[PDB]
Parts: sequence; structure tokens; C-alpha cells
Amino acid sequence: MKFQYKEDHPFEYRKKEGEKIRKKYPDRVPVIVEKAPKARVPDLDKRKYLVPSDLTVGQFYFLIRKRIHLRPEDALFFFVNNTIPPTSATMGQLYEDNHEEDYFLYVAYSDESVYGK
Amino acid sequence: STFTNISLA
Repeated sequence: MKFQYKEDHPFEYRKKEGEKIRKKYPDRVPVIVEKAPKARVPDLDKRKYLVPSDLTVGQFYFLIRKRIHLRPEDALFFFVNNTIPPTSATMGQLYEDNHEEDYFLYVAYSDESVYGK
Repeated sequence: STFTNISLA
């Protein structure tokens, strides 16, 4: 897994920003959303998202898909730590199980059901 | 960079 947010900011920078945003919004989670490398999906204008913890992963799927503006026939899959996250889980629940030491949740999207495919 | 707040509406 590779993210352009890590190429732009070292860990010590990411940790300070993720630590401050979590103390300011304890009921929200910071999420980095980027396109998988070999994905044939349009790009997002923004990659840093502040998500309500009670929003489900399925609802987060639909909100990101609308921002990417996909055709109805376009497939879209999400990946957290090389695994498709559960639909019924909340973003706060997914954050607690998968956040990195910089207090960020990293999510990649692609048209393929395998991360690097 | 600045966070964008995600909401259902």
C-alpha cells in the first residue's frame, strides 16, 4: 500500500495533525482517501476527510462514489490494510480497528476487488 | 491542507 499523503508529509507531521483533530472532534475520525495505483477510476480533488464516527462504511462508500462521480455501471471497492472493510461497520468502529500511529485511517479505492489489481 | 467534513446531506 502506498499513499501520496505520506509522500508529502513525514510521520511526525501526520501524527501532530491527526492527534489534534482527534482531540478536537472525539466523535469524528480523520480519513485519508486516495486512488489505488492501477485503478481505472477518476481522481478525487481532496484526500483528507473528517467523517462522523457513526457513519457506516456503506454510507461512506456512497458519499465518496458521488464525489468521484461514477457512471452507474462503474464498479468501486474500498480497501483498508489490503482488505475490503465491512459494510455495516461504523467509520468509528473501522477507525478503532485500523487507524495507524499517526491517528489517521487510510482508505484506498479501485474498480478491482483486489487492491493492487 | 484542510479537512473537508463529510455528511449525508
